[PDB]
Amino acid sequence: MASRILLNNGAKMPILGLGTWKSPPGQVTEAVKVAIDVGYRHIDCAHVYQNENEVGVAIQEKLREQVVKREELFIVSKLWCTYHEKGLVKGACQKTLSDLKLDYLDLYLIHWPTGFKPGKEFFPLDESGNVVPSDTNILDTWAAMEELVDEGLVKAIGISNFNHLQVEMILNKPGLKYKPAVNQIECHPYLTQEKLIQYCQSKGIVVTAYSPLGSPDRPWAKPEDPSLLEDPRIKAIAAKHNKTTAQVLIRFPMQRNLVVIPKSVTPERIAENFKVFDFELSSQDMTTLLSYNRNWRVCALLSCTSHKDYPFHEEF
Ligand SMILES: NC(=O)c1ccc[n+]([C@@H]2O[C@H](COP(=O)([O-])OP(=O)(O)OC[C@H]3O[C@@H](n4cnc5c(N)ncnc54)[C@H](OP(=O)(O)O)[C@@H]3O)[C@@H](O)[C@H]2O)c1
Ligand SMILES: O=C(O)COc1cc(Cl)ccc1C(=O)NCc1c(F)cc(Br)cc1F
Repeated sequence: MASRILLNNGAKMPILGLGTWKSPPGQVTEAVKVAIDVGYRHIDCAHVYQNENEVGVAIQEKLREQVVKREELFIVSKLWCTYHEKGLVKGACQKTLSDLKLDYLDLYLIHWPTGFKPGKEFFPLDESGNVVPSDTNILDTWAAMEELVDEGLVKAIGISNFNHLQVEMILNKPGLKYKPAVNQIECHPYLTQEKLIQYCQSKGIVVTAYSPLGSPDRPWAKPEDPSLLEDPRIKAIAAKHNKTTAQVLIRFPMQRNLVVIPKSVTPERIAENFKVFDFELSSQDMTTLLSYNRNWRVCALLSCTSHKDYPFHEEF
């Protein structure tokens, strides 16, 4: 299987990338350096992760060392919810560019479909704990994203955590100039996403799977939640293939024509997670993994559930 997938902007995107949410700032520079050394060419970032400066130090060092050329890297970031307004989008993108020490992003995503009140706080709340919306909508935010392409700041634009109706709304936007290249969504054997993936793929939108290992370090994990990495059914498939459970979990989305972005700051795991291009899951393995769906989400957030554009009320 090829290492990159063709996007609807004409560029190629590496199907494996390194995630950076929760990567501590004192560890992520080395993590990204190791990743690039062992073959990663795609890094998934976001302003809200609060570590783009440190990710950028690694990228810049590897460019300066001439380990890789800029054209060989595929750097992704995301516009946070408090920057959906017309007059804030460019500055938000530019702050990310400055922190990452780049002159362009390969892909810039609307992080969530919901706009929040601008200000210092990433999650502005009312006194009862509900997020405070902005009156921005996904269509006007999309137009602002299109401007970034036309200014040379980003090579591609896309969306993240958009449900099927929201994707449809973008595709049906009056005067749409650029289609979204990517929809980045949670996807793993407990949240298999057949409906939304099929829809996006049918429209030429590439899907990126986040939390492919079930995000065991998510800060809201409960001791009782289901655990992909410990599921004996998945362990059995891994054992049959002489691979680790994590390697199976990463290979799974790859064979569905998805991009996948496992996170690690552990050098041995960063390397392990990249060693997924030399084995194949059978069709039976794939269908078996799909059968584990239980509609379980890592990423959901009670404080945001009443926002008009919160994505997870719809079935898909
Ligand atoms: N667009 C969005 O809204 C959104 C939401 C969630 C995630 N994302 C992106 O997707 C990335 C991945 O998702 P995620 O961070 O939620 O979780 P994940 O990649 O599913 O899991 C990361 C966890 O798995 C551990 N791990 C990594 N490789 C392992 C291996 N080979 N064996 C055992 N454990 C391993 C990591 O530990 P160590 O790091 O300690 O090794 C970390 O605790 C994020 O970092 C972010 O870039 C985007
Ligand atoms: O959103 C992500 O990329 C990962 O999750 C988070 C990362 C940070 Cl730095 C802070 C918060 C979260 C989180 O709570 N994510 C879930 C979440 C939203 F952040 C925002 C909305 Br809208 C819905 C939702 F489920």
